[PDB]
Amino acid sequence: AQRGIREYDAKNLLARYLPEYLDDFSYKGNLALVGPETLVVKPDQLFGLVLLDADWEEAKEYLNEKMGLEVTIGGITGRLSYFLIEPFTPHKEEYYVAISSDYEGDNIFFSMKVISIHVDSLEGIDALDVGSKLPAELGDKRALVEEFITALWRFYSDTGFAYVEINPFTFIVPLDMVAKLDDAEEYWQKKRWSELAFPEPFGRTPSKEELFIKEIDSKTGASLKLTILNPEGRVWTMVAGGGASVIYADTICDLGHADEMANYGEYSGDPNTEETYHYTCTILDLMTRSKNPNGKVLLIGGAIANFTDVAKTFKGVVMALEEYQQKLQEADIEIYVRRGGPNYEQGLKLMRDLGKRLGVPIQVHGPETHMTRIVPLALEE
Amino acid sequence: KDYVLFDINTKAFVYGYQTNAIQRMLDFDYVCKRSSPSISAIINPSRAGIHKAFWGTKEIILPMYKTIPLAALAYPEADVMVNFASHRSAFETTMEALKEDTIRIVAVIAEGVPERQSRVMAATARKLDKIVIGPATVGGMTAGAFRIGNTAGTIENIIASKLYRPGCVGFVSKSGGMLNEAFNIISRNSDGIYEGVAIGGDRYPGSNMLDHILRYERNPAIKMIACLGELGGEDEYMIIQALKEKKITKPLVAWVTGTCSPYLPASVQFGHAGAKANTEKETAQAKNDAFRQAGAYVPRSFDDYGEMVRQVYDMLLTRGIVQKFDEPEVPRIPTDYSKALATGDIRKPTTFICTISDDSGEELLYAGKKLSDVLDRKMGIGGVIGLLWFKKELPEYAAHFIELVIQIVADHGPAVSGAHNAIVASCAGKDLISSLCSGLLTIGPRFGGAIDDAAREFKRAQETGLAPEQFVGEMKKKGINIPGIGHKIKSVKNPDKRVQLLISYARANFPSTELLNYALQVEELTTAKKGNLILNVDGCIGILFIDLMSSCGAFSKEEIDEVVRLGYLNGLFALGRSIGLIGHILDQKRLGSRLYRHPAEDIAYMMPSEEEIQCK
Amino acid sequence: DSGEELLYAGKKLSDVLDRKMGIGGVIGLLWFKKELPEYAAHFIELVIQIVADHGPAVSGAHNAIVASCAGKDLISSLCSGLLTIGPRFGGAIDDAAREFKRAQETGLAPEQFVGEMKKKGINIPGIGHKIKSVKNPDKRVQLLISYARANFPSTELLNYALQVEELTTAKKGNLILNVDGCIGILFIDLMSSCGAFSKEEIDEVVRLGYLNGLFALGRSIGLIGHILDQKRLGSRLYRHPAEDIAYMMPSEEEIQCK
Amino acid sequence: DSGEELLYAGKKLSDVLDRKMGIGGVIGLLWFKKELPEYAAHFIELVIQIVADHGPAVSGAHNAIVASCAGKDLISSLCSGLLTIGPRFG
Amino acid sequence: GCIGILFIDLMSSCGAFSKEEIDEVVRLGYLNGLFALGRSIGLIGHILDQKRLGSRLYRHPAEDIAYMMPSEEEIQCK
Ligand SMILES: CC(C)(COP(=O)(O)OP(=O)(O)OC[C@H]1O[C@@H](n2cnc3c(N)ncnc32)[C@H](O)[C@@H]1OP(=O)(O)O)[C@@H](O)C(=O)NCCC(=O)NCCS
Ligand SMILES: CC(C)(COP(=O)(O)OP(=O)(O)OC[C@H]1O[C@@H](n2cnc3c(N)ncnc32)[C@H](O)[C@@H]1OP(=O)(O)O)[C@@H](O)C(=O)NCCC(=O)NCCS
Ligand code: NA
Repeated sequence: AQRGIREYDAKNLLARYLPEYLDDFSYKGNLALVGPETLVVKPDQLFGLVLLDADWEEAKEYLNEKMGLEVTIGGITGRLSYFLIEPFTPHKEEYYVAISSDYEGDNIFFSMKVISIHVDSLEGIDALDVGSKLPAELGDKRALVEEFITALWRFYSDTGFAYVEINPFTFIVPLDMVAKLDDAEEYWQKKRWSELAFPEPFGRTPSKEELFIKEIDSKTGASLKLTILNPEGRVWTMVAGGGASVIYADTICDLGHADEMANYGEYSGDPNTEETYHYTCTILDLMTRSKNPNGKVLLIGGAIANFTDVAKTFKGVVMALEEYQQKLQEADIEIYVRRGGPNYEQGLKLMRDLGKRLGVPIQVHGPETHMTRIVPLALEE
Repeated sequence: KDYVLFDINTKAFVYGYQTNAIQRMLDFDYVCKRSSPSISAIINPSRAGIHKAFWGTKEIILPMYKTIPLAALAYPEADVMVNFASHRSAFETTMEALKEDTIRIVAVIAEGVPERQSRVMAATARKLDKIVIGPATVGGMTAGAFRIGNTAGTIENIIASKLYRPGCVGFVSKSGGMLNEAFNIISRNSDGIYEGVAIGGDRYPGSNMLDHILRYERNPAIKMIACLGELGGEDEYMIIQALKEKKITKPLVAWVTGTCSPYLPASVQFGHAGAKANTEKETAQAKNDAFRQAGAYVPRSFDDYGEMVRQVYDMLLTRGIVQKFDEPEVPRIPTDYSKALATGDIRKPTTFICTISDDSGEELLYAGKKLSDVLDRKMGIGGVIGLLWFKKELPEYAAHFIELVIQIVADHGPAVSGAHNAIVASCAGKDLISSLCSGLLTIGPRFGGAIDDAAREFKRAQETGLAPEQFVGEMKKKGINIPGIGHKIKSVKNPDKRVQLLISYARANFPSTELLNYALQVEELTTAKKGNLILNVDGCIGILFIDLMSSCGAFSKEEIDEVVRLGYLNGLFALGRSIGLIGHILDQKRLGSRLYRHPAEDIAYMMPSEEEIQCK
Repeated sequence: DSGEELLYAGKKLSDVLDRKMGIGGVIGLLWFKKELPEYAAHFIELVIQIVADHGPAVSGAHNAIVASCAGKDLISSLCSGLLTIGPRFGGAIDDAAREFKRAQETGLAPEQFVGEMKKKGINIPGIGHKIKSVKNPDKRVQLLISYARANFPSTELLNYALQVEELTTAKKGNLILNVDGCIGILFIDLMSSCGAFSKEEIDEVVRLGYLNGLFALGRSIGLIGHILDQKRLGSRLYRHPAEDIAYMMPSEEEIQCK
Repeated sequence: DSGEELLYAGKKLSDVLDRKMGIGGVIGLLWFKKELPEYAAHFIELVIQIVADHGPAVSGAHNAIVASCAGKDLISSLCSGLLTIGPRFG
Repeated sequence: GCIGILFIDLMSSCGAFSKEEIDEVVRLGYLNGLFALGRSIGLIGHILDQKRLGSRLYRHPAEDIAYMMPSEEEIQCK
């Protein structure tokens, strides 16, 4: 996935690794990040509020006044926590540069309305002469920007970026930065990404449970993904596969239960018993914290698997359900299962034998039942 | 033909030792009545050799190569590579396969491949007129002809979805799991798929959905196209533009998943790396609407997908575009043994019983006791032997006695039979293990076995009530030296320290030393003849071990007799003397000792005569 | 054994036992010609207990059981089992000591060692387990690592192996430092902690297979245990089931000489 | 040994013996999976006779004698001797 | 020397073995097996001979061994 990074992190990467392809003396690493537990001062919470030309005494005045401030951005009401402090660069000119990728290569965008430069995947930047640039004002300042955007592409290409935007820049100094890293690049970027961590989107607070699942997902080729949408939500899901989990969410929203949808999750790529056990323990934990009047619903669905072993995965699911037996009865939880795939009959047998001793309703289905039929069966009845 | 990806003559390499995936491919070839397996070779980066798998109920051999160029040179007919390398190796291996002149298609299974690497693979593929299916896919299949690895799961599922014969539907999805659900949906609402491909859920695939849709448009066998997309990216807009430009004339069923997204936060990244709508155009709603407006057959929701497929298939039947097929013979493969056993379908008798240890569970057990409990309780080596050999939790004096015996018998110099043989084997340049066994194999009635004889003879005399004098007398009459009695240099005035250390410990710590009390009465009688007729080390071990067992209280007379008969005592000598044997072997290795040859003058050659060797 | 009293590396046996040197101390004298410190002698005794047995299914125990079922005496049956000890059964101990020592000596960063081994197509000896993982550890390993961490003066090669392990478990959770790896690596650390062994002396210990000897000594306990167990049970002669063998005879043409 | 008759490299035992393949021929089948020519099978049998023994003083014979003198059975004593066969003896 | 060399010649005379096949035969120790099988005869012979003679337990003579114990200082850990 593409993960957005703080302007602090992007500018730190730039001032460190860009003076390797270019003679980038023009930019220094003069950056300071202010968090909840820690001149130009602006929020660094992945936005689109900026305090320009101020003293440090005036900067501490803005910080204390805006720290913890309740603000609505994108319909989301969250508190202001992260801010960037950097030197004020007095400028006249204002140029834009952005690197994004398409199916045929990378596209460089430049403006002073916008010119586009396509860099082929196999040919690279060396195969390109920049006569495609804007001549209008780029006279004395054309060979320098040609050289800089050439270096920026090399920086984009070698540092595993999925998106970079300098909007704007002046003389060669970056003023505002927006960046996304392809998180799949992690293994190849251990040294360049050393000083950074991916931030949570504005409004959202980090989840100990979500980070625990992300931790399991990192030590396997299999997929274990969990996103809490509503902790107080009635409808909980443990769906196998990326494709199917989206479809189960579509059906719940289509029945008008978008609000009750407690989470978006996914497991696939044949995870072992231990991995599925820890995942199921996490989901069960979160759904047994609060007691709801009309109870709670757990949908253990998925398509007919190609290689994910239903016996091994459901053995992990059964083990967690056995452990949460008291908390399951007390929270009025109803379990609905629909599964197909390798050794499914053995897996459904485990779930049927469990429902006959646990003391909670467990409705068990196979490939004969339509994939998403357990959704209306649980939400309409 | 260019539009054909795989046929019944397709030969492939499976990169990565994926035994289940290999078996799945072969099982499909078998149920499809293929003449030959779809796999020419396996590429195993750790090892070259052979792999055995089934062809129905018949076992076959597949060759196994360390590298892609070596396999390609041996099997040039194989034009497909099924790549099971991890996301850390997927690029290098796919790129190497694409550089091979004989390979045309690479299916990349790995999830978590960088977007740049996928872009470079896709571009490399397009430049060389090759195909990359994936990354992050199961693959796809041509019904009744070829399957990519695990595509379409179990043989039961292949049979239930009738994938052993082609239909008229050309299917393409992003999702691997949904490709299998789609196979089931389509078989129930039409004549089934002809071919199905999952391009993967990555933002930058090796091949886009349209690449496959265009192949289906050229294929005469396919009369119907069906696809299942998702939110994020503009891939589906290649299809809608091709549909608008009349590049797709065959009826196309289309559904884009991710209708949930506008109801939830804009920050939500879904399962697949590419499943996140950055713009409004990238949403499932904008995609399904543009599909409807382009002339595709779009259902109300995923629930109605099959219904849409049924409607389009029926339309082809009315117009006579599709001809009615007769259902071919339903194929059959026996259940795998491991499945039958795991489900409890069968019961299988065990060949062996084991009562001393269990490595099956969460933790290793020694006589039913967890190893962590053995070590947390400081049971020691003697305690471990107590569990593994006697199936007892021995008292502290018994476990320490076992450890004392081991130290005492550890070595007796290089001259004794065992050490001597190990030294000769070590001097011959043999490894430690061979040299050790060469020495251990001398342990028996004359070297080490006086221990078991002293336990047996003394126990019998003392049990049957024989007075020490009567036992000494009886043995003399039979002409049998008392085992455990006698020494070459040591005597009453000059005792063997090994004996003294053992007798003193037993006298001080054993609850009972009844057989030792008897042996000392016997010893008074033998030393009254010759001073060197002392109770030796071997006698001491055998006798005190009977006393240890009598002191434990948990052994009956019979149990004790069994211990003597089975040679537990030879084992204790073997265990302890292996220390000195290993020591001697290592010592000759440190010294760089040469091959031994026994001196010629130490041998009296006494050849028989010509007359003596004759047969009458 | 020539004199008034038996000597182990020049020390009188009565002094070995009066000083409670133990089995580990006796091995220290007879194998390394050293009076080992208490933590080293106890470590040797811990390894022996840990490797004493691993159930009846492994090569060594399996062969000893078959020889016992054939009515063979204890000694023959023991050697039948001991003779399987080598590069695949027991020898990952000596390989883990050799490979980890070389990487850490030659200065290779853990990442470079992991990378080099992958390029050569060689699995790292002492790395990997079938069921145990980071979330579910092998107790045998944990018992050995915990003791070394608590009692060894130095654990430099263990510190390196744990850096290697962080990298292998980042690929697959079951790529943990196994028991064989643990013994080999900690034994180099024990020798470095003693201080009386040079780099060469340590290399000699790895090359001569002292570590195979320690495995052989400790696993003989469980081998003897299995042999006696089949004798108590009155077990019958074993014959391998016919259906577990694929008979693939060459053809008349294949056996011809040209 | 699964069938009606024991096979050595696919050849029935009765055919091996009716054809007088000899010990050299049996080794040809069981070790090289070959029906060896007469000179090759006789060479194998000649080598066996030539290496049968080299007196009691050599490592193998010496170890086998020591084990026998220790009262060990034939099989244990034999393996005690055979386990010296390696880089310097043989 | 004679056995190893003539065995390569025998294999080259058969014609059914390639250069690789011959290298494998040398590598796998087929020749150690031939020596083991033949020398088993004389090994069994000598074992039986000692049994017929009623030979006693062997102990290597003490004077054929040079005992060179390390000193107290040599066995110390530091
Ligand atoms: C792709 C897949 C087949 C890879 O198999 P795997 O079990 O993860 O692992 P591998 O066999 O490749 O081994 C993992 C690594 O451990 C290494 N390793 C193994 N044993 C080792 C040892 N003892 N010491 C060191 N390294 C070792 C291997 O060399 C390999 O290294 P690499 O990743 O750098 O090449 C598997 O992860 C999978 O099935 N993933 C699912 C993909 C998916 O969901 N796709 C979409 C379907 S729609
Ligand atoms: C007569 C002599 C040859 C006897 O030999 P020996 O060394 O004393 O002893 P033996 O070989 O007979 O053995 C002594 C006893 O120990 C017994 N014995 C030996 N090993 C034994 C064992 N392991 N357990 C039990 N008994 C054992 C023998 O059976 C024998 O018993 P016995 O005396 O009741 O028959 C010897 O004592 C001698 O030379 N004496 C000198 C006589 C003399 O001075 N004569 C005048 C010269 S002018
Ligand atoms: Na993962």
